[PDB]
Amino acid sequence: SGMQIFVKTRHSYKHGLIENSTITLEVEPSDTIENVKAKIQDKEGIPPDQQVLIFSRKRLEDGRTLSDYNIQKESTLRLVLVFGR
Amino acid sequence: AGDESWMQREVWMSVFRYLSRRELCECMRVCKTWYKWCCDKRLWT
Amino acid sequence: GAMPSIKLQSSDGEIFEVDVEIAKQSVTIKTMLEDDDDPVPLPNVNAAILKKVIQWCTHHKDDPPENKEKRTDDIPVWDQEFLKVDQGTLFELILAANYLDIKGLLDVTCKTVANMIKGKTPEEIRKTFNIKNDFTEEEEAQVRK
Repeated sequence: SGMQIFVKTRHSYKHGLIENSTITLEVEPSDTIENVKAKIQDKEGIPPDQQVLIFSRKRLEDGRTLSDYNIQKESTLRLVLVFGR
Repeated sequence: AGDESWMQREVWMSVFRYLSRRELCECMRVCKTWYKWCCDKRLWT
Repeated sequence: GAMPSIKLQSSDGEIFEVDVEIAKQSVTIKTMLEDDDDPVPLPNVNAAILKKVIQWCTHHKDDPPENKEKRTDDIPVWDQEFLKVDQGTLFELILAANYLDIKGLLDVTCKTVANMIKGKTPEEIRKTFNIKNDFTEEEEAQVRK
């Protein structure tokens, strides 16, 4: 799939107890942040409207690509789980 | 307080760790969600 | 001169500068510093909640860090007055202290809520937290078996 990046999480979504874990995603440099969140929903079940992703202390806006943030192979994003609406 | 969100679940299950066996047995009667969170094999050991 | 500090950015946008050793009461933040001098985003903690977190950590600045019987009557007097806030604020204080992993702040906050359940009927807990009774009459009998 081109690249593999890492997302470290700290949330309680699986069973109800907060916990740390790093997950691996297969990505393209062209992939949009929406697509990255959709791939997080596939393995984690968290809806995209409840995900916020951060790279190097910068909040990643949806309609942009990973190359726009220069998110390369084996880069690490941060997943913060937030409230619905 | 009675919603079935991940926020309500993280809070009350964090709270249920500080409840004794007596206060847990009275929380199971509040609502259907509390009954389910109070009946997990981690609060009774 | 000054001392190393870190900036935290609430979900609302407000940025809070906190002394590092006070911030390292949060193990979640302590690990980030162990591994850009822009603020660290906390998109799950709004400004009011983060304001009260910093307040709690500043007051417990000089405190040194069980699996026994449960006690909830041992909240220091300052924390009890500080935790006289609405239910929603307490619920968000447990969320923030859990995410930031501040054991002391999560302990007093959950014990505060636990004290609003102690000695109350299930009906009294419902009135306290405005929880509706989603039980059917037959379901409320099986629970009481």
